[PDB]
This record gives sequence, C-alpha cells and structure tokens, in this order.
Amino acid sequence: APSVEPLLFLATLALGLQVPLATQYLWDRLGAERGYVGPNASSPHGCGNGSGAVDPLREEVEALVAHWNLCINLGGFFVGLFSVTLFGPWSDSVGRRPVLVLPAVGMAVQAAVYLLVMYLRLHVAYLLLGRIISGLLGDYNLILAGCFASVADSSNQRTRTFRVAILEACLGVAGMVASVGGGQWRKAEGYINPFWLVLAASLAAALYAALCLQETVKQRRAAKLLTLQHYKAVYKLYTAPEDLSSRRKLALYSLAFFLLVTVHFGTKDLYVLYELGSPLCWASDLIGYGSAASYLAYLSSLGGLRLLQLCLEDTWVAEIGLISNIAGLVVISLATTTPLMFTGYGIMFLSMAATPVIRAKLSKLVSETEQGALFASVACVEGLCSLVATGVFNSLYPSTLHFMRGFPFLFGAILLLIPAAIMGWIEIQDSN
Amino acid sequence: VQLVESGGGLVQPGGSLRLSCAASGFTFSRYWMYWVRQAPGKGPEWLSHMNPSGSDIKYTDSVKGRFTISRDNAKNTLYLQMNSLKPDDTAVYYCVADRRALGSPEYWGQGTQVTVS
Repeated sequence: APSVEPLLFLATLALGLQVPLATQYLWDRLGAERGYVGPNASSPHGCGNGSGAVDPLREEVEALVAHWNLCINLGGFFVGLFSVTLFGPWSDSVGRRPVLVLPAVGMAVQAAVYLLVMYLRLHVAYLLLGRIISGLLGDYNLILAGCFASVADSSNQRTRTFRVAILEACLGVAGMVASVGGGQWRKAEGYINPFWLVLAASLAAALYAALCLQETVKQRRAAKLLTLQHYKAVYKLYTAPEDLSSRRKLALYSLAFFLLVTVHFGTKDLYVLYELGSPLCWASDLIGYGSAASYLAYLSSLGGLRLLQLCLEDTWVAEIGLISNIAGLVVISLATTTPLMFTGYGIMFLSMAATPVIRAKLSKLVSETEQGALFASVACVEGLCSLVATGVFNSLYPSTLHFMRGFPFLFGAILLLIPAAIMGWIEIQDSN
Repeated sequence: VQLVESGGGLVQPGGSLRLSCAASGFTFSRYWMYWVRQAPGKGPEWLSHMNPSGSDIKYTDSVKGRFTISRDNAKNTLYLQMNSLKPDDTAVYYCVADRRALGSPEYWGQGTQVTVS
C-alpha cells in the first residue's frame, strides 16, 4: 500500500542470505561424501597460511562445489528465462500483484525445500529441485521485474530515474543487511539457523504482496496466460516497433546494462577473496567494514543521483558514476595496503548511480503498457550477467594471481569504458 | 594471532605423542579447530576438526579411532593425542583455526615436526 519497495527488500534479503548458506551446504555435503575434514573455504594466500603446497582433495572439493553451484544456477536461469518473459508481458495485461505474489511463493517453496535438504542432509541434487520449482513460478528475477515495472507504472517521465534509484537503493540496503547480518550469523551457529530467515523473509514478502500491496496497473485488461503473445511481446519490443531511431538505443542500452552489471557482480565476489589475500590479510572485522562500505555506495548514490540532477541531465550523472567506479576499481587493483583498499571503497561513493540511470533510460523508451515486457527482458539480462560475471571473474582471479593480483578489478574497470562510451555517444548523437 | 604447537619430536613406533596448540590473538572459543600434517614430499593430509564446543568431531580414515582431538577453551590449548604411531606418520603437524564460514580467514600454526622412527 505504501509501495513495492518492501517486496524487493525482503526478496533481496532472502536471496543474499540464500547464496552463501547454499554454497556452505554444498561444501559440507560434498566434503563429507569424500572424507575431507578440513576448512570449507578455498585455499588461502600468504601470511603463513600454508606451506606453499597444494591440496589435491581440497581443490577437488572446491571444484565440485563450484560445478554444483554452476549446475543449479544454470538450471534456475533457463527456467527463469522461459518463465519471466511469460509472466511479465502477462503482468502488464492483468496487473502487478499476481506477478509479485507468485514469485514470492516460489521463493518460499525453494526455501522450504532447501531447509528440508539441509535438515535431512539429503543429496545436493535436491537443491536443484527447489531451484527449478521456484524458477517455474518465476524467481527473484520476476520479483525484480515486477517491482521495477510497478515503479515505472506509478511515476512521471521525469521522476523515473529517481524513483528507480530509490528502489535500487532499497535493493542494496537489503544486500547490506544480508551481508552483515548473516555474515555474523552464519559464523555463529550458522548454516542452518540463519536459513530460517530466508523462509521467513520469503513468507513475509508473499503475505505483504498478497495483502498489503497496492496494484498500479491502471486499466487492467483480460489476458490469457500461456498464449505465446507473451514471448512475442518482448520480440516486438526490440525488433519490430519503435523504428524512429529508438530501436538502436534499446540494443545499445541493453549492451551497456549487460556490461555494467556484469562488472558489478564479478567485482563484489572478488572483493573478500582479495581483502583476505596475501599483502592485505584482513581480519574478520576489517572485511565486515569492507562489505558495509561496499554496500553503502548504494545509498550514497541515491543521494548523489538526486543531488546531481539539480544541475546536470540524467545521463551525465551516469557518466560521473562510471568514472567513480573506474577510479575505485583501478585504485583497488593497485591496493597493497588497507588505506588504499578503503580509499577505493570511499571513491566508489557514486558507483551505483549508473545502473538506475540505464534502467530508467530504457523504461522511458517503451510504451506505458510495455514496462512489464521491458523489465522482464532486463531481468533475464541481469541473470545472464550474474552467470557470466561469476564465470569470467572466477576464471581471471586464479590465473592472474602470481602475476598481478587485482588485474580482475582493472579488467572490470576497462570493461566499464564501453558503457561510458555507449551512453555518451547515445546522448550526444541524439542531441546533435 | 599465532597458534604455537609443541608436542613433537623423535618417538619410536608405538608412541603416544600429545600435540598441543596454544592460541593467542583471538577468542579460541568461537573458532573451529583442525589438525593437518604436511608429510615430506606430499601435500596437506587434514586429520581432524572440532566445533567450538566439541560436538562435531570428524576424522579421516587413516586416523579414525587412533588420533583423539581435544580442546580446552579454559586453557586455550587445542590437543591431539596419537596412538600406534607408524613411520608413515612422519610429518609437520599444523594447527589451523577457521570459522566454518566462507568469509572468514584461516590461521595456520607454525607446525611441529613428528619424526616417528
């Protein structure tokens, strides 16, 4: 009834608590099945943590865990690919409440299946069952698409950038709460007890959407689910209509969004593996401060975005955001000490003002009745970006480990030169 | 933070070395405790682990019912007693201290040198 922000807050809390606990269970079960009584992390680096020798069994269990995360994530991604683009275009024809209630129920169901597997110590393949069951009903991707479409359907043309930044800042606040309230909960009797908050958060989101949420689709029509006019409505969004030079901009902004969120997703994960690296060797509290400072960039940018719009357009704000991300990811790449590592975190205080800008510039190119289809496409792109970021950056970091640590961060900074060029070119050519 | 082990040394086969590991620099009552031996010309051979209480005690097959991990949160000295020592047990026994979390560091020890012969 206030808005759809609490829905995304609870769903993001559920997802950000689910990821580390699920991979921790994968570590526990896969190690136990092979008689490996050892630490559940990857191999350490420097500061005497080891003797330099490699562990054939720990590396094998780590590879197994990475492969099983890949398997469950790809299964979820494919079923979400085929479900989000069916439930979004439908959502813009029947309303946003059903498509924000179904995925929350699916998330609660996968949380229940995960709890059943963790408590019964069942095979890790039944995690894939919960992932597919949630993915069919639309997953956290569909919560994202429905929330962004609801914000796009309840705001002006000028207010979309700020009202999307507000919701994305709520997304990141939920991420911070997950990171530093399941970070210090997963350590203390963790891995099962913190998982009850995933089910609790998903149930709370389902109840809030079903009861306390206010529908924003003004003239709700009568549409049939399972029609094939929902898969056609994302194709006749990118290729057929909007021929008046606003069809190239959809592809270019989708490309910029892909690269930008790929860089963000990869660089968050390498952050703790780097912080507790060889010349840093951060303790448990320093990396907690690091995670917090990484997840305060969200709100500091919901502030810098709103402040900078008083003098600039809504695109140069994103250009400034991409220079803050590049200065941070180049500084962090060259950080061999804690003042230089935390300066990089501080420099990225406007890093997250470019994703909401791209989302809004996409949402202002489509009709008011296609904000479901557009953000279904965007959610699918953000899932693919998560997968690609994981693969690329977890392949770069081990390889460029004895040559230059932080090269993954510098490569992410280099990749951010393409969204900046794309967005600057798009604005300059149109305004000329 | 340092975990210092001292129970090693030359013991004839059929020995009863009691390894100790005194942790100074953290709580030691919130950390899981392991035991690893890097045998000469090999890699780590993780031997045991124990939760901050003593409820989750896990071994490998080459030490099951033969090595007996133990910790004293009061004394802050993790132990490990070794029965039926064989010249296959010659190694450098380390003493790591994880948190059984994916965003927490490992604190290896210096490593004693058991030379069963």
